[PDB]
Amino acid sequence: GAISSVLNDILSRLDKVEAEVQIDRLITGRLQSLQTYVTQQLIRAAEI
Amino acid sequence: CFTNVYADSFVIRGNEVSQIAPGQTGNIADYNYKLPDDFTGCVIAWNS
Repeated sequence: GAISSVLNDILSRLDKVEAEVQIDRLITGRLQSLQTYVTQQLIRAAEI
Repeated sequence: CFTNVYADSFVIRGNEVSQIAPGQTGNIADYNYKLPDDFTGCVIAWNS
């Protein structure tokens, strides 16, 4: 839901207030991709 | 209740008043009066 997936693109094109929330989306999304990976790994580790 | 309190006073050409608020960029906010992206308080402006 951000304007871009490239972090310095956002920081160059947008002002500190707007740029921050765009990065937040990327932080919230990426941190979801890690929790998904680690949950999938903890389940896959149990069958191993 | 407030722990320390300051009133800052100054005179602005109206079309730049949109630079007093946090983090924004432009002459007043870069060379005359910058307030931090992490401050609590209010901005009052009126014609004179």
